Amino acid sequence: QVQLQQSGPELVKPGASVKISCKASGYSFNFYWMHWVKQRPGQGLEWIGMIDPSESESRLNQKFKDKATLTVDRSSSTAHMQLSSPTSEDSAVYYCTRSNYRYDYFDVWGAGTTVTVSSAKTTAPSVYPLAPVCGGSSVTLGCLVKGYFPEPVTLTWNSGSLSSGVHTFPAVLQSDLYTLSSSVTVTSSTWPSESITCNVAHPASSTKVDKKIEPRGP
Amino acid sequence: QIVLTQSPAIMSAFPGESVTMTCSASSSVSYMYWYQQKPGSSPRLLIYDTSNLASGVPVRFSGSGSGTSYSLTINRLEAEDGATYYCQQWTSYPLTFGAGTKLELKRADAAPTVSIFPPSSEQLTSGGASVVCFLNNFYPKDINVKWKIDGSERQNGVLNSWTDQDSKDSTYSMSSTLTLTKDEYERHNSYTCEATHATSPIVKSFNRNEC
Ligand SMILES: [Cl-]
Ligand SMILES: [Cl-]
Repeated sequence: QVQLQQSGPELVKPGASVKISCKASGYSFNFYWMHWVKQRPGQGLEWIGMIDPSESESRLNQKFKDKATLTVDRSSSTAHMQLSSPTSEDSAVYYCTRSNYRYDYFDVWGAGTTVTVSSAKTTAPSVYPLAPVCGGSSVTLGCLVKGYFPEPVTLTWNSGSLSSGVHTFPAVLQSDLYTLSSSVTVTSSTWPSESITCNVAHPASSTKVDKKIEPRGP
Repeated sequence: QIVLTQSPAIMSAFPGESVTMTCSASSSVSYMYWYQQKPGSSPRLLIYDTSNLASGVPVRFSGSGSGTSYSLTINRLEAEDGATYYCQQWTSYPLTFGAGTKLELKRADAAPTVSIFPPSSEQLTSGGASVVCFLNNFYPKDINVKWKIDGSERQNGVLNSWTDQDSKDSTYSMSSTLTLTKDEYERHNSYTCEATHATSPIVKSFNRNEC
């Protein structure tokens, strides 16, 4: 039951410090060093530094000497990393990870916290149904989620009850807004007699939308 | 400041093949460690102290090496093994990783299933118009999608997105979205998305407002 629980996605504006947290459970917190690792697309994995929770001794990668501050709260078995004066270079997934007691390896990892450093405005998506035109063994429908910021959105089909035959495509950023889409394929006799609905949530804008895919007609 | 250099950057192989990837260190290291990162999850320890398999790692994985030259071998690759693999050194601080080898899978060539979708009524009320095409379950990854409006190629305003390789069937899927103004959409008739690789293209089209 060894776990590291990381905080949710953060949006911060440039210059505004960000603090992320990593709650340990299922082990004796003070006995193990906690490390932090940065991951950006194209830039692999970068070690930020490490902290000994027993007496808060820390060591940082010189690359991050003026950027990252590592602390622990022994009473709540939580490690924190704070990033001073963030820039877009600080946008990344940050992992906390515990080092093995005996060996030089990382033996448990958190799920990562995605940090976006941007001056862009939080914006709600528009969710649009994709139905085929007027008029095979199967039919493909879709859902276009256009124009949101920041990530993420979550998208399901029929509340999660339709999970096979789905491709949800990674978002793409264009001019400060993201767009994502999803396809679902069902037997040709399934729809439109059985309803198919796209459910989209964008937590940042407190957006939750259900969009029924309706057949097109004259 | 031990720099780890991994090669190749990207590779692919059929299931059953033996694959080897290398990690060269700028100065001598005592041991090499190897981490596996499947798309969308955290890195996981695969091999520690050069050749010892981590708990639960199957026998197809091995690690070897010494000094400045190390390698990871997968003997009889499996479809599930698609991941980026990183070496890592703990000989000197700062701790460093290599830039990774992204390993993907080969399978039989497969044509995409292509579906085209006109702008929704909802989007048209906002004054915008997106045309979407899905190219689903194809192989290899490097497919070309081409849009045509009244038979002229349109390159401007096209947004493409690929899924990670499917971990079960080794296909890719992609979504292509062409965004126009409503005004521009309403002054043209035919919309076409065409998928090509090597020979006959797969073409899906519709004519605006012809129901
Ligand atoms: Cl905001
Ligand atoms: Cl947009």
